[PDB]
Amino acid sequence: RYRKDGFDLDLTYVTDHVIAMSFPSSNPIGEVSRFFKTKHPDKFRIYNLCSERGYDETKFDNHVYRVMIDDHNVPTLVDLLKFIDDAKVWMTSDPDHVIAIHCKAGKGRTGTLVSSWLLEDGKFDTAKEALEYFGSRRTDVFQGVETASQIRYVGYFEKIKKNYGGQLPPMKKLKVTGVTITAIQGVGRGNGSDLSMQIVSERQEVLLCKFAEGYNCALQYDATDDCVTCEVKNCPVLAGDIKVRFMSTSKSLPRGYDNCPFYFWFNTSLVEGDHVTLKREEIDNPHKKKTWKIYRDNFTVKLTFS
Repeated sequence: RYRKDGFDLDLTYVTDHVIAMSFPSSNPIGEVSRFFKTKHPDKFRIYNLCSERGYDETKFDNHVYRVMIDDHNVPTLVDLLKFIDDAKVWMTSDPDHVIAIHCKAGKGRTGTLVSSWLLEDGKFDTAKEALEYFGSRRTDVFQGVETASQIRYVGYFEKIKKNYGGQLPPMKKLKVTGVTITAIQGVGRGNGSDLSMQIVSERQEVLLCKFAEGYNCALQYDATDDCVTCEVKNCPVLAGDIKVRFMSTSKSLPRGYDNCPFYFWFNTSLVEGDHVTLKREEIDNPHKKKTWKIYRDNFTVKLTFS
């Protein structure tokens, strides 16, 4: 909460030249507008991260760069890298240039980008430390952002800079052929029969599996091992950023974010070998401690690929 000089904004200097803030709305817009004309005349660039809301960009002299991000989701890796390219040019061409980033609460989407920016600028060596740092300033890696996928996408940026020269890795395309869920008991009906899995690529559903009925799958429940294994059929070739959503017909599995019990993003080119396994803290929704009597410590989701 910034107070000085007549302004009263939800607005924070993450560094002297990096600002995190809330939605400039109608923080009232004319005041956010006044603040920048007053404190940073001609030296600001605003990044609106909301896929869902825009505003009068003219209150900021039309220096607003848009990144379309869903609430509780992530930018495309491409948009993330474009953002970093754009912020870098602007930051490095004038010592007085300042960037300000927001969507709604200046929390999860916002932390995904400033944390990446902090890595690009060399303040931190690792995603975890940039994340903990934005956490300090805007309330632990989960102070930094809201979701595990948001954490993975900062990890993705780190790995791009360290292993791939600051550019996108070689292209890999996948098909999902299997899904495996451990510690199934207590999750829904506890045997996988209430679940279905949706694969989303470029905002389109690209495959739906329904476990009990064998809709694009075959379900196998093993109670000895407290797990379910599902053969996945008819997966189209996947490429880029993929979101995998699990839904449930069951009354006692709550929906967390994104209107489903649990979900996750990954990028097909950053997958290693034949599979990706996610621990509980690495899945979106089970990562929240209020759900740990449902998703126990050995709850995992594995996708198998070919």
